[PDB]
Amino acid sequence: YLDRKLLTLEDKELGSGNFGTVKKGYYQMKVVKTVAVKILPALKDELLAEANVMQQLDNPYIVRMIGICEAESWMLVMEMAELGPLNKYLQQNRHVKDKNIIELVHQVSMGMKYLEESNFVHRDLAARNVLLVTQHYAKISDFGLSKALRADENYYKAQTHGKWPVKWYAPECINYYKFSSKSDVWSFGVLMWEAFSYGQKPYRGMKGSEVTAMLEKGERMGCPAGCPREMYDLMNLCWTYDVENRPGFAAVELRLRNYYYDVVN
Repeated sequence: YLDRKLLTLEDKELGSGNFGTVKKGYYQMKVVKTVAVKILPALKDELLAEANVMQQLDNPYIVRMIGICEAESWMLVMEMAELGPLNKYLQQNRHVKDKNIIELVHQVSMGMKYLEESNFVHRDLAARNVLLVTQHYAKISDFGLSKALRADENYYKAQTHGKWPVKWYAPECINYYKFSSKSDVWSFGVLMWEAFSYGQKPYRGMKGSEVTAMLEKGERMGCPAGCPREMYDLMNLCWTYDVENRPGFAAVELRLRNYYYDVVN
């Protein structure tokens, strides 16, 4: 738990949604640290579960949680990623080099490799949820739909089909409500497309049911302009319909590791 007196909140609103709003601030530590504060019974239980997941995670490519504070509203204090979301940054900076995209995409795969090792499912892996510390440093955020996998289960089964980002979801998520690390691999493939399309929305002008109908026909999104063939090959590899033949984050990270080092050297 954190002290409200040490936490200094600013009027500058970073984000806004159904939960409430995300505002910029700075918490007084043992040197002051710039923070992004998520400001809010259903929403309160969600924020507490989101905090418990973030507390269990320790990786340089995962957004770090400072702690929780209860005052004017329930607050989730997390580290500030100055450059903001990946999709919005690329939308405002179309001149970003292809090598720089591979670098940031590989950083997400390293962070996702950790989540696979820690046996955690993200369930909301999109370009909007990838935050930039700098132009060459990316971190994974929004653990609101994230779940800690059971010791005996390799997947998370959801009872109800609530507010879900359909366009980033694997076929087993839509059809059987099953969420594994390989389901996040499919989401990573969509994330890759968004990154190489410079923050463009996937399956534009299409409805959730139309996306499902497209994927059943074996149809996948086209290669973005300027995106290398090897990176688009990995996208389709992530977009394998059957969960069994779809690669894990260890294989996806390695393919990205070897290709990024091939571009630089």
